[PDB]
Amino acid sequence: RHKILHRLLQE
Amino acid sequence: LNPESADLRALAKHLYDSYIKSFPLTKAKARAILTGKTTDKSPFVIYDMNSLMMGEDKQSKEVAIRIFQGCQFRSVEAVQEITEYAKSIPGFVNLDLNDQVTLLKYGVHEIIYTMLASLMNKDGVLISEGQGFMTREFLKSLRKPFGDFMEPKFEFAVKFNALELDDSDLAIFIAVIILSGDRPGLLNVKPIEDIQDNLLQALELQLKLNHPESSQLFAKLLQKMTDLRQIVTEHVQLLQVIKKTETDMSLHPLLQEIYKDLY
Ligand SMILES: COc1ccc(Oc2cc(N(C)CCOc3ccc(C[C@@H]4SC(=O)NC4=O)cc3)ncn2)cc1
Repeated sequence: RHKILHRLLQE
Repeated sequence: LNPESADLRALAKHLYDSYIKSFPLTKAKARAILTGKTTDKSPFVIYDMNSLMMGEDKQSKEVAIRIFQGCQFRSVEAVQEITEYAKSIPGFVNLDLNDQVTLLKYGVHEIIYTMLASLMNKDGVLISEGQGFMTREFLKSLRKPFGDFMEPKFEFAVKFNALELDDSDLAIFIAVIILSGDRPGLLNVKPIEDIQDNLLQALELQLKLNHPESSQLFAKLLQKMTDLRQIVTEHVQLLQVIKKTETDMSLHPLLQEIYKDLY
């Protein structure tokens, strides 16, 4: 869950 | 200015500089456009279906869906800007990553509606980085259930704009919203609250320095945080209605993610 948000945060 | 105050000023300035980096269209830029105290071309006005189509020279779904989906696309971009801004808030990236996600999930729409007010007056709202201006009456006129989706935002915006905050005030306010210790599902509230306490101290000092005239601006501003949540929960309910009545529509994946198990 929140795959995009993780990605944007971890980016 | 003493040493703790000075730490508070440095935090304020740090946040303001990140805010300008992250958010392409500032309230100051927006205000110039709306008053016409600007050297740029005035924006193209969209007041009906025809002006919308002529403006689309500056898919082919029905107009109400085009507009709603244009709003989604702007949020998708705003979520990206807000996430980058969030990463600049001291201590945010040191939090448990699940908590960073939860704060963003609950914070982004509150920030979106806060910042949308910067682009609004009582007659309409700037769009496309101020290249356009879409009239409030035109938005009211859309067919149900799209007819009244913007009105709670405009109404919030006229009250909120009466506070006359500038970008340096807003940069701090936005950070305070993101660091809310009461979001559902947070794992470790204490480190979030510790950051928020500094931010709040910084906001309060900021409001006293930049608005020495306006007594208790700080207190008035904090009450708006509760109004913002209501905008969001009402909006979630409208979306529930929309999803049921228009299976034409698809929600952007980022937005599905954010909205899933939100309220
Ligand atoms: C090609 O021609 C055009 C096509 C379309 C068009 O409509 C608009 C309207 C618009 N605003 C009215 C200004 C932005 O308001 C917003 C309202 C609501 C949200 C929240 C979104 S909505 C949702 O459910 N969840 C969301 O997170 C975000 C932004 N901004 C940009 N395009 C104009 C021109």
